[PDB]
Amino acid sequence: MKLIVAIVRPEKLNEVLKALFQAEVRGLTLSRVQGHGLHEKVRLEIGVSEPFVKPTVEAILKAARTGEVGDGKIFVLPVEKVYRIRTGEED
Amino acid sequence: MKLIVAIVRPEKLNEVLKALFQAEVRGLTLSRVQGHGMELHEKVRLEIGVSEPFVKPTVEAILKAARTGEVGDGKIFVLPVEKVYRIRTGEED
Amino acid sequence: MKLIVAIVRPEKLNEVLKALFQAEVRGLTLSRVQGHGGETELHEKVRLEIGVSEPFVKPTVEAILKAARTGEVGDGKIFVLPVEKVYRIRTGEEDEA
Ligand SMILES: Nc1ncnc2c1ncn2[C@@H]1O[C@H](COP(=O)(O)OP(=O)(O)OP(=O)(O)O)[C@@H](O)[C@H]1O
Ligand SMILES: Nc1ncnc2c1ncn2[C@@H]1O[C@H](COP(=O)(O)OP(=O)(O)OP(=O)(O)O)[C@@H](O)[C@H]1O
Ligand SMILES: Nc1ncnc2c1ncn2[C@@H]1O[C@H](COP(=O)(O)OP(=O)(O)OP(=O)(O)O)[C@@H](O)[C@H]1O
Repeated sequence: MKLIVAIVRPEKLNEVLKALFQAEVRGLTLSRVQGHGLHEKVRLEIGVSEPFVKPTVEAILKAARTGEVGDGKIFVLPVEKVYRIRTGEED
Repeated sequence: MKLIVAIVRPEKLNEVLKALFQAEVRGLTLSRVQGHGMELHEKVRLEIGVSEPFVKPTVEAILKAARTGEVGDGKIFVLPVEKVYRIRTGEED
Repeated sequence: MKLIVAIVRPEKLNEVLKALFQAEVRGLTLSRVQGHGGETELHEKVRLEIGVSEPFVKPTVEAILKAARTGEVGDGKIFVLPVEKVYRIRTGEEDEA
């Protein structure tokens, strides 16, 4: 499991979400943030299984790019364990 | 130390905070977020730094308190932490 | 590659940002959060998220430790998180170093 943290432009969020959904990546959490490369941005936090890391990264790279300074970055973090609250079971 | 990141239903936050307190967990950071499991739903994100020996009990406290049994309950991620510093004193870990 | 997460007092943000800028650390993301410490009811804090290369970990941590301190309970903490890889969206460049 990996946790992907991506920072994108607010005006590209809808496009990014659509790309993610099409890539079959539906579990995600987002929030409004401010950043410096202060400007308003959107932060996506996505926990994915190993096979979904690239698909997720690519969905965002392609959908969030505008070619102008401020497009954002994508961090891939290691995750030791993940638990599903509904069942109280690990992974 | 490890960093616990839990996404729970807003209506379960109080129960979770109470269980964490009973489990001797005091240090925590939280914020409001939106999530998908097209339509985004309001959730609350808790971020808790906890030392190895007590990660399990802390996770268990959250799991028990945040569950409803219905889809939408959320998840708990346990991330490794390379180093932790206390800003008040500057001390490592 | 590391992701530094620092939680500081809102009244110390400007100082912190200045120290980071001076240390040549410009890339960062921040948001407002509510927190409780191991010692005293939540209080508002500013959470900074800073992705840095290995050589910039010490300088970044040092800059925050200097600027955000007051010596009183509530000062906050700094978490240095391991990062497997980082991608720049505009250039498509990836870092792992
Ligand atoms: N190092 C970082 N750590 C945390 N967040 C960052 C970092 N760099 C950028 N961000 C986030 O991404 C947003 C856009 O930065 P971007 O990566 O687009 O900056 P640039 O200056 O356009 O690119 P670069 O910094 O790679 O030259 C920033 O406003 C911030 O929200
Ligand atoms: N993989 C994920 N990455 C990041 N956040 C997630 C992920 N999965 C779920 N979440 C967060 O938890 C919230 C609730 O998820 P939900 O409980 O709907 O997960 P499911 O896997 O879709 O259903 P369930 O896990 O309950 O069987 C989501 O709205 C989101 O905020
Ligand atoms: N273990 C933790 N996990 C997540 N967030 C924390 C943790 N400890 C502290 N915080 C964040 O830092 C803020 C200030 O903490 P404080 O500085 O009060 O820590 P303390 O350990 O409780 O006090 P001190 O570190 O100053 O002796 C808290 O309100 C919270 O936002």
